[PDB]
Amino acid sequence: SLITQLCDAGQLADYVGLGWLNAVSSQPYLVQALGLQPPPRRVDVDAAFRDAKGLHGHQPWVATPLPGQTVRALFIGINYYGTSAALSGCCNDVKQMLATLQKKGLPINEAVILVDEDNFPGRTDQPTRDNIVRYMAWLVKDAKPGDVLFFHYSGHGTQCKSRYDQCIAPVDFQKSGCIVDDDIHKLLFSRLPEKVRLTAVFDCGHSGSIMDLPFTYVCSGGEQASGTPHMKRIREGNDVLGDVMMISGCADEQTSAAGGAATQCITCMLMNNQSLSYGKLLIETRDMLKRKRFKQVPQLSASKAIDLDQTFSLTEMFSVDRSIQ
Ligand SMILES: [Sm+3]
Repeated sequence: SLITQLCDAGQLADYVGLGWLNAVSSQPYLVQALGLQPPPRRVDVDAAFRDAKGLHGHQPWVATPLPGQTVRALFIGINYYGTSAALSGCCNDVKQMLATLQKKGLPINEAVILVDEDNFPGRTDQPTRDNIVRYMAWLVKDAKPGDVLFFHYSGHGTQCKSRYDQCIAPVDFQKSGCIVDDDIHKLLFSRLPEKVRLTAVFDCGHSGSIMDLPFTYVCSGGEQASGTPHMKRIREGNDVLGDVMMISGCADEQTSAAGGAATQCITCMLMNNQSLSYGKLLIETRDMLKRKRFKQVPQLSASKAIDLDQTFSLTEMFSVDRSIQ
């Protein structure tokens, strides 16, 4: 069962009530580039899954359960307090993400929140290298047909040397090193079975990766509502069985005549109440970003060529655009 009354397990967090939807900054914040990193310790997926066996999340709010589906979620926000790598807006991104999901009544069975902000209601643990890795394995490990997964990262993205690649920096990166995108892809995407939907939001400043995903679409300045966009194949081969959807920000691909963009994109998308298609919704989001003086335009990437005429959702399997090979 899912907890449906506030008396079941007692009082649950009202994140909207704490002002996390409308009373926090939804403006860009500055992300200073971390710079080149030494080579990371590569992920041992077996150890990751081993270390994930004891772990659980909690139900963050009551909502109406979706029949035949369970929802699990992992949220990671890192402000790197006290360091030269300090960021002002990453844990705040998680705040808005959490409030937006609540406001929309996404019925999450178990959530894990890894933030470095003190006294953050519902904080599970610190976003260390070992916690990010093991909780990533936690998120995907019990995935059965019908399951819905949600992943959110706000923090530094950077490049690191190989023994270059894109990588994200845990709060303890100084001591434990970064995590390469190859390993994130292997943990979070590669192990999903068929008929499992995942949405992953990566809000990391500069490193606008798409995590080795085969399909992408960038909603650049020249796209119009009265156009018909399609995803493109940008990588040969595919190791992802499940339905993975990734939201991130990149530089405009239109030829010309930092922090918080990916989070505004997915929150604006969700807060739009009118059941728009991926395509129409991305135009509106692109306009919102330009309005609020974001550097980035929205980028949708996926493990299949999504028909962008399909309605946007967090819970549904993809309708495939057969015209994309
Ligand atoms: Sm890579």
